[PDB]
Amino acid sequence: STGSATTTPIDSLDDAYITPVQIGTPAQTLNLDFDTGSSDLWVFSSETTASEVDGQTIYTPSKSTTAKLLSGATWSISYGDGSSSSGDVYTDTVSVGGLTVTGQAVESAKKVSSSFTEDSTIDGLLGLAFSTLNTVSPTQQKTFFDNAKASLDSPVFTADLGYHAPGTYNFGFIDTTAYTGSITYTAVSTKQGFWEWTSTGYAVGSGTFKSTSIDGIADTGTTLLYLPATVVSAYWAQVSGAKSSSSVGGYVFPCSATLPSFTFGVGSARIVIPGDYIDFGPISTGSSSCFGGIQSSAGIGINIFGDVALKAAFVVFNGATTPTLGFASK
Ligand SMILES: c1cc(CNc2ccc3c(c2)OCCO3)ccn1
Ligand SMILES: Cc1cc(C(=O)Nc2ccncc2)c(C)o1
Ligand SMILES: CNCc1ccc(Oc2cccnc2)o1
Repeated sequence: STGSATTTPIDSLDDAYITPVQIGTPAQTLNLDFDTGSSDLWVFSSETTASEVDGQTIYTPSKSTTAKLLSGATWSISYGDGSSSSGDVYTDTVSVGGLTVTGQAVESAKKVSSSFTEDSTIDGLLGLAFSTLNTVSPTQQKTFFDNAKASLDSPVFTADLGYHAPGTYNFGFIDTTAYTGSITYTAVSTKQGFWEWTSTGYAVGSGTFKSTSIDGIADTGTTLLYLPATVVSAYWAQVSGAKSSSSVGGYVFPCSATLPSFTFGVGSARIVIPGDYIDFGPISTGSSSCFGGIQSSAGIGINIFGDVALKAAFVVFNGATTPTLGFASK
């Protein structure tokens, strides 16, 4: 089997991407944030505290003839940015782009933090990291990909995120029309539960490539590119007026600037992020200071190849017996 679904930016800055997902019988379609950095499929629901729902579409398990309470199971998750959610668990039929899993754990939110309530466009998350990170207790649950894998034509999914435009998540096949050149595959460590790999270096604009190993994770659920402070300083030093602002929480730059590109290495291959992908617009409405899309990972504890990086590439998440990651230009 295969599946193919379009993923769409939630706003004009590509702050996150939503993909329609069918849950239950008859189908209830919710727009979920596919997150290769976490491993829980959770949704706003008829159980979510009413004051914490503000425009989201909710899953109502009592209206699904295939929903079953997973008795005694609870979940609770906190993401790197301070947001969080928690609740109980159902199993139900879940379909993405024509690919169906029966008995998928659908984690129903009883509580969500304020930034989830504030994102009316995001009805929940669909985790695509390794199932060892799933938070369901006392019986840990598998991701949608993990459950689908044996039925797929090939044990893979691909992320093809757009810049200011829709893109695609495919399951079970590699669309050879969606990228240019060849796909370069690179080793993955699953020891922390992430799609963790080592980039071979970077360049800023037209500058010479610096060969240096940068461990990090491929994370579709993180907006920005978070890299070591040395790398980030070298980037922003090429932008007149750019500075790290403690009050804003990162590097800012004059909105009048045209930004240089940023290249990262994948083996001997190179992925080029155009400068415009690094512009996250005014720090507050009407400001002429703009927020940078490359930020320091110092204090995160891990480097994160988030949407800013991934949307410059066609990315293969290869879930073969030994997982690997593939990157192609597009
Ligand atoms: C990246 C972007 C966002 C939301 N967008 C956004 C845009 C500009 C900003 C911002 C946030 O926060 C800092 C000030 O400037 C949230 C998380 N990562
Ligand atoms: C500003 C913001 C970020 C998030 C958010 O969900 N973070 C996030 C970060 C990493 N992985 C998954 C999710 C929210 C609700 O608001
Ligand atoms: C959470 N409300 C503020 C807001 C609007 C857009 C964004 O940015 C997001 C949202 C979700 C995930 N990652 C980044 O934050």
